[PDB]
Amino acid sequence: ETLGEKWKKKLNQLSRKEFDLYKKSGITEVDRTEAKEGLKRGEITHHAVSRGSAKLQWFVERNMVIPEGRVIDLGCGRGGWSYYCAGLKKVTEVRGYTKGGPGHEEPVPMSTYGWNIVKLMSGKDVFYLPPEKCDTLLCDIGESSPSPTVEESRTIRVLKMVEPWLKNNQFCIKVLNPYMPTVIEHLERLQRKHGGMLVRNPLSRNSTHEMYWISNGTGNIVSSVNMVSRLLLNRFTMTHRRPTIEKDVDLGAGTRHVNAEPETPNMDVIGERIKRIKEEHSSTWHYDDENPYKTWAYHGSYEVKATGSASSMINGVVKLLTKPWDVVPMVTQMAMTDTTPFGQQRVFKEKVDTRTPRPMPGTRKVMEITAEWLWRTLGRNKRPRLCTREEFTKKVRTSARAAVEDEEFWKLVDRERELHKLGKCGSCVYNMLGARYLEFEALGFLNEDHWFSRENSYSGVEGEGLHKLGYILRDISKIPGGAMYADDTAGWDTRITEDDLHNEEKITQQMDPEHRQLANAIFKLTYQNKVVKVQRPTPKGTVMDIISRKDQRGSGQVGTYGLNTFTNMEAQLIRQMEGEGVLSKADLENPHPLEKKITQWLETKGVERLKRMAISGDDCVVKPIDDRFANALLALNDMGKVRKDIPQWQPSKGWHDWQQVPFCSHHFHELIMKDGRKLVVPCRPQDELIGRARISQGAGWSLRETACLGKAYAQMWALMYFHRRDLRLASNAICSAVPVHWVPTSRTTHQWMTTEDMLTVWNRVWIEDNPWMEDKTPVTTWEDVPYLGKREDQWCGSLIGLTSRATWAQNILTAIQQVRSLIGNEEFLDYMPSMKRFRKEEESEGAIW
Ligand SMILES: Nc1ncnc2c1ncn2[C@@H]1O[C@H](CSCC[C@H](N)C(=O)O)[C@@H](O)[C@H]1O
Ligand SMILES: [Zn+2]
Ligand SMILES: [Zn+2]
Repeated sequence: ETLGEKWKKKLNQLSRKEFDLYKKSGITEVDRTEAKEGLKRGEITHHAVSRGSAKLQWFVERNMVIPEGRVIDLGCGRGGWSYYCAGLKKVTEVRGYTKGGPGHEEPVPMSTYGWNIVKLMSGKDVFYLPPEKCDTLLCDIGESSPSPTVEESRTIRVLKMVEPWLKNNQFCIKVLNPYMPTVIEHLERLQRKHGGMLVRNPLSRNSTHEMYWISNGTGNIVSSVNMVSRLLLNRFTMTHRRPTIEKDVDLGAGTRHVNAEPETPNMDVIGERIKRIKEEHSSTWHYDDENPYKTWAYHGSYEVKATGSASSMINGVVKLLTKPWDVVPMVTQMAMTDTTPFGQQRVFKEKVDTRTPRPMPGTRKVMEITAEWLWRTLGRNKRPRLCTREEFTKKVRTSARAAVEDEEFWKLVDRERELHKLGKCGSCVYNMLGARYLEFEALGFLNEDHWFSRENSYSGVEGEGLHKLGYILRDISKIPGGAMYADDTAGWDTRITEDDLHNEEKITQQMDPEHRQLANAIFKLTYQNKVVKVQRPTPKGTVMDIISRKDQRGSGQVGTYGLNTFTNMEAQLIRQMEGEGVLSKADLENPHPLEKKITQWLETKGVERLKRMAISGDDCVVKPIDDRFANALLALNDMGKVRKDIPQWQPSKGWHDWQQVPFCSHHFHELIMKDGRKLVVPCRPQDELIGRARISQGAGWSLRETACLGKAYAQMWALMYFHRRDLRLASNAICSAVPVHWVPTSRTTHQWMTTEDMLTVWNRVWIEDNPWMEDKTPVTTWEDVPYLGKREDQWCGSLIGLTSRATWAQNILTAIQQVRSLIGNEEFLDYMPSMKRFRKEEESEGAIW
């Protein structure tokens, strides 16, 4: 009797209760909550039809199987494997086959990225199908059964059927019952003939002993099978082991054309940079032929060491205080950020590795026209200038702070600067410093002189602040016209065309020859051409790939916020023209459109249209003259700026209430104080704020560093989200647990980064320095500081009314004392009497006994 047979007997003895717990015991699975809800509501993009997609992902990213050419998916079912293979590089065609009908899953039509090459066919029994020419053979067919003898026959029948399909090509077939003796005989027979290796997938549940025969690998079958049996028999002991949860795969959307997909880069610009990297790492420099890069130019690779973590460090301070939110899924999801080399490749493929189609000649014309009009308007007063070393140093001080004191660092800059003056680049490489200074030296004037301030840009909101954004949107709502629209763009930086960059290049026309020659270098050598390093796992280890592309946008740049704000202002303007009827479908296709009607529209109506918008980076809020703006989608899509989570040809939905308008990941409320005065406060789903608070940027932070981080978020809540009952209570709880004298430190210098009394700060922010507050009468206590409506608060994710929150908020005194005990004998202060409940529980309970 084999080892596998002993496992089956134990599996059958388990009750239905014991079976369900052991099934997902210690395994790995993906969060299908958002996916299943989406498919239920009829969402056709970004989603995977089943868990098979991520199940097949585990093999590909480890190079166990590399799907090439025609891909045949025997037993596609829902089509989990097919839609995933569609988004792969070396795949040219995907064909699916499933029996379907009653009792069997039917193929689910999707519009994910690469759907156009996917061909799913129902009513196909693979056992009666003659083999076809394919460079990749996939099979996930196998039905489990309590009797191992039954699984034995079902496994062998599949093996005999998938055999003629394998002709020195990539493959990945599912083996239902690998532990049966007669099955192994066939496996060993097929191993000597087609090679490969049998591998167990961690995403497979413990209820099945299924293993997958991959093409790329080697090893002993008999040993590997028994190791799986020993594992499943070992997991019988420990059952309550929580399954490792991972993020599901984003299959994106849109059609895929393999012919016009690859990248044709320029070399004489970036070649010097590549050469220096190659010579530095000439020890292990090589060219990986199986690179997954599609729309990016692959140059080479070299061996490195692993960098990054699968999970993020949890701020223990706030976690001990936000106990009721330990059961909330949304809060947990925000700490599941994967930064491992495996994750870097997963993130790259799903969002970074895409190509935006070249805009129509007519559209390219209007974009150029509006750009020159916009730059001339932005520079009506301010003149472009060169930033200084003194400015750079001052902002750095307010390691990295030690690198500026090193004189050798500044001389390296000069050597790189003179190259830029010669139209050459050598050391400017982006990662997933000296280059950043050179950009600041040229384009830093946009932020320092505040080019995108509302006083100068009419639409921009740079330097205003979060607490003033709400008042801005309220003023916009007063402007007559249609509803307020606010569409978010899916991956803005990945949708910047080459035409968009050339329009941003026109700013150099207002610069001095010595400034212009340096600025054009930054645009041409660092923006319109760039080299990025990115980690990638290989069967030999971790390597660093060198890629390049001549468009899109670098996330970590100096002019990231600026240029995105500029182009977005341009993008929304064109859409209004389409809405008003200025630009027609013919005009966008016409390479020679009359600029008379466009210029006249900009010279006359152009100013007011800018006053109807509030734009910050990719986020934008537009209140057009009418609701024709909603159906204006021809130009917005042709520019490559496709909206997120919505069909490309579906009219946008606007709001006539400014309180429901989303902007900068926030909505705003207008509440009424006890004195009758009105305030406009920022707001967002409560699970997000707590989710951000329970994470800690970086790892290996001491208790003090985590406590100082906690106090920062705490005072942030007390200043911005005071209107929330749960957050204000948590804020005072943290401040009570965190030592008073300890200075809050984190990656900021906002208005909550001080040691002053927050009450006095609140009066300075919302009363003193508030231009929308005519009555400067100060507020003497937090009890006069208004909350949201209980109905309003609960809808925003509050937990008020629940037993868990009720138990917490009243037993908060214990958790605070617990934190204080861990810190030690230091000086604290009770922030709980700041609110009414504990103040009445101190004037009563205190005076009684
Ligand atoms: N004889 C047969 N011929 C073709 N398909 C069959 C078959 N017997 C079963 N199937 C199909 O095989 C599929 C196995 S489940 C497929 C899951 C797939 N990998 C995904 O990720 O969606 C079932 O959907 C079943 O309908
Ligand atoms: Zn350079
Ligand atoms: Zn709200």
